[PDB]
Amino acid sequence: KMDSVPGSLVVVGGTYEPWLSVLEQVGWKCHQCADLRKVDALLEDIGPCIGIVDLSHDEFSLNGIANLVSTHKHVRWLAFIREQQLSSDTICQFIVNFCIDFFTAPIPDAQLLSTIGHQLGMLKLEKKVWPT
Repeated sequence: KMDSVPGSLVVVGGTYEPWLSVLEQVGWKCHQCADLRKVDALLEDIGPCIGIVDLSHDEFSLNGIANLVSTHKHVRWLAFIREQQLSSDTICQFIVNFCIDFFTAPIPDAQLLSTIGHQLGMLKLEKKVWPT
């Protein structure tokens, strides 16, 4: 027993990231923004979802992100990063403390879909208890 129909994902992340299209092609509703006040609101009505935080451009104050990710403990957060940032202790600490997985830029479709897809089970238990 497992889940495979794609759901919704919020991408706290500026710049078009190519991987986004591979999810939209397979059925994901891909909410996206670079402004955080809107994602906090959107995430309040969306409820539980997959969240991908783009840290791969010195584009967001990783202060502003982790405040968001902190506020929404029941989103399944994945980190997107450049391979180079695996060398950064600060980045590895954020991922390990606030995300459940990560992936880097050139990645095959099947790996990417499997990494998101593997959160669909959890995403259902999050929803069972969301009326908290």
